[PDB]
Amino acid sequence: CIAVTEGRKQKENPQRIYAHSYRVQKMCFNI
Amino acid sequence: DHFTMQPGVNFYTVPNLGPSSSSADECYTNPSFSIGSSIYMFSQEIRK
Amino acid sequence: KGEIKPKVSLINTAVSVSIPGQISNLQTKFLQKYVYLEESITKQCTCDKPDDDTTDDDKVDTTIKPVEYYKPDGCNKTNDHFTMQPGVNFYTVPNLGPSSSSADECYTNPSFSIGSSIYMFSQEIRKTDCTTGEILSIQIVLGRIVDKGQQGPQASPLLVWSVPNPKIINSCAVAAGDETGWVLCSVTLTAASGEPIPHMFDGFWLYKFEPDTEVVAYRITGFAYLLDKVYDSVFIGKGGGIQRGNDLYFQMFGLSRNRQSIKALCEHGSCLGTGGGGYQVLCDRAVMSFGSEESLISNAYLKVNDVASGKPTIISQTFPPSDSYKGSNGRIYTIGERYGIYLAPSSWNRYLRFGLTPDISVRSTTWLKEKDPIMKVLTTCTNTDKDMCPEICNTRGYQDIFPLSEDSSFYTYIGITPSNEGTKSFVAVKDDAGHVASITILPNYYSITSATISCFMYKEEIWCIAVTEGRKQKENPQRIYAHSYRVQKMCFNI
Amino acid sequence: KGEIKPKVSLINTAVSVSIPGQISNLQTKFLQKYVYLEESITKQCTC
Ligand SMILES: *[C@@H]1O[C@H](CO)[C@@H](O)[C@H](O)[C@H]1NC(C)=O
Ligand code: NA
Ligand code: NA
Ligand code: NA
Repeated sequence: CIAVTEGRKQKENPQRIYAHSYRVQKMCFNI
Repeated sequence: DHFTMQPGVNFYTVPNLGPSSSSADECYTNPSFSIGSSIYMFSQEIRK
Repeated sequence: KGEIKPKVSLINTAVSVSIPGQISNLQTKFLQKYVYLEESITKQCTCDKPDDDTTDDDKVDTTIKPVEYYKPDGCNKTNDHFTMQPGVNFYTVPNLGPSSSSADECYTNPSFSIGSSIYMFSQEIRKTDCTTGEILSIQIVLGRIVDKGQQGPQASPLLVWSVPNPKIINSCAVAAGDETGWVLCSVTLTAASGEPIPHMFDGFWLYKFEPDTEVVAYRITGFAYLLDKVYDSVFIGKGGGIQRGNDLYFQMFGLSRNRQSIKALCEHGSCLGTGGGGYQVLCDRAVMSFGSEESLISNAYLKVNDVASGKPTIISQTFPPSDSYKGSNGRIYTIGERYGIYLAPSSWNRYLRFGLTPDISVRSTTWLKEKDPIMKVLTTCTNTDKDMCPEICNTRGYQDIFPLSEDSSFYTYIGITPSNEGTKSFVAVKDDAGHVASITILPNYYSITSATISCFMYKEEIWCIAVTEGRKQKENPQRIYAHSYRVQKMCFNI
Repeated sequence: KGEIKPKVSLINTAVSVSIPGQISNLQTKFLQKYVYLEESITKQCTC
């Protein structure tokens, strides 16, 4: 999955747009 | 059995999705992002 | 302007950075699989990344990372000596910055800095003579260190820029942080005719460079800076500077006016000769400029505050004459959680001047007791190396060191020795016990006059790149060259 | 002639020289490793 966000890296920086990627994993727990 | 899906541990970066600028009086706002079969569309507004 | 240029920049970035990284990753995986196959073959036949998490996830390129000092683990239990020694080879690092074949032009005063994954480079082009020649241009390069198919690391320039109004600039330097480069330049007072008044002070200029963006210029003058002493002229140390947090740190030197008593630092070993207190008088006069006690040449820490806000300000701290010799070019280093300063030799002491401070303060700086790098070129001084006799002389040269340990007990440097024709140069590593491991370098080249070293982590080892200035042949004009070497650890047992 | 031309020259150098050398070095290393693998197979799984 890819996520697009707004934000500022530093407190006094102007707003910008960033993008990051992550993986969703199947799991099978046993209780 | 409990079938579950969980988020992965790393949050990688995707550099250069769209062009940016170093000006300090411009704000990039209101992105619109969509992914198709093989292509992606991205939209942004610059406001002063 | 709208279509061709951004796409050309994208093509340059993709062919110079991305594809080499992809191929290097493929090769690394191939070798790993081969090793695994060999191990399985030997074993069977008869007769996921939490450490990389929050570490390399935010990095665009993972070729290099900041240095991580070697540890004596394993070496310790048997009586043993743990030592670091230089690699045998000194590979070229071609096209670090653009060059020219003009014979009237000299490339001088290089400034080199390495960030997290980017590098910043600066050079001056002066007509005719290197020292007192008109500044034709000042060129800045921002790039990345990448792994091509060659043995050593390589450099890929990403942005080349020319400083506006080069004539009115006294001197300046560069610093590198993650995805960011900074250039601090000092200007002089120009008035009346357009020709600048040499060796004056009129403020600073600060330039910020980021990848695939436009350079940002800030003017620091008037009430935006507060130096602790009245400086007639201000120069920025060619070594460079560093960024910590929202603040930058540089070294400066220049003419400063004072009215107090002067007792210049006088450390030397059994000079004898005349003596009788005349050495103290010579030491006091050396730091003076043109004899008058009013004006001295002073060294100073320089601090730039709130760079992210958009209104940077500058403060400074001046070294007293009792704790220093005459001002010269310097460099600021971050070692571990503490910082260091290297001061080049100008005047009679020609030993190495390195100091360690935890908070970048004048009153909390302690100097190393090591003499290993001794400048023997570009000096008019006549005192012997064994004992440094106070004398009035000028030395113009730059050879810095890179600490390889938290307390700077290990370090690497480059030594240059004058000869009948040109100079002879070697690269050396200095350990705790007092031993030097040396390898001669650049045999073909005629002469080398300076060297600056910066080290990093590359392929699970410490690699260093040295930027020197010199002449390949006797009649060629002076140019600047970059080469790479590795530092390898050893556990010798006696 | 201030920006575009040097970048074009750099791209030409990158595509004509560096990348072919990297790919050739990869192939050379791969062939050497295959030779070593065959030698070790013959030496060890001979039985
Ligand atoms: C300790 O050093 C001595 C010589 O100084 C050497 O002969 C001896 O082998 C060393 N100890 C070991 C077990 O390495
Ligand atoms: Na394999
Ligand atoms: Na193989
Ligand atoms: Na193979």
